[PDB]
Amino acid sequence: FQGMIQEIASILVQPGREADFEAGVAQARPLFMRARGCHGVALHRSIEAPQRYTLVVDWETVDNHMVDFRQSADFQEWRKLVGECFAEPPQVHHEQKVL
Amino acid sequence: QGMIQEIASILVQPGREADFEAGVAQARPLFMRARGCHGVALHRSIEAPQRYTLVVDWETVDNHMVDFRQSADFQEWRKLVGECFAEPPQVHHEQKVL
Repeated sequence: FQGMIQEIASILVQPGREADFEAGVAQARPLFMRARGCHGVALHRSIEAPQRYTLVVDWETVDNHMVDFRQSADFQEWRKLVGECFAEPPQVHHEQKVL
Repeated sequence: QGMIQEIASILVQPGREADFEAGVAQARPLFMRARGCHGVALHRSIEAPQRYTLVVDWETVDNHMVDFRQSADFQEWRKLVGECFAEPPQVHHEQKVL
């Protein structure tokens, strides 16, 4: 359907880097808000696996994320802010709300 | 201490997607009446159209994993959507940080 999509990024943080990561996302959040077609950024943490987090980003289109955001210098700044926290590259997919 | 989300990753069998979506809409009362439950949303993957994420809001994890799981309505839920599944759903719980 025609409307918003959500990028879902499943992140695994290196043991002990969780506070650093949260701090980094908090600081990096404005990079996303000012990205073309971005209407929101939220960070969730797993209860069962506390090193695992989910970034949920609201995009108008998937290309606003995968083309526009990914080719911008703000992506390079996001990776400078939180990249060292990652245990491996996040698993990223996109969703649409059905109900 | 506050609201938690159940996150259920579901893989639907080929062609059963509209049936599953139907059964989720039909199951909305079962959730609404479950103890500690404050909402249900359904998301579908763009890359993998047989994959859905069910996001359910609970006061506590036990509301879901003890109270809801051990109730007749869990069984009613499974009767409504269970034959659409390709394998057993992967379930975890999250809390909002930012």
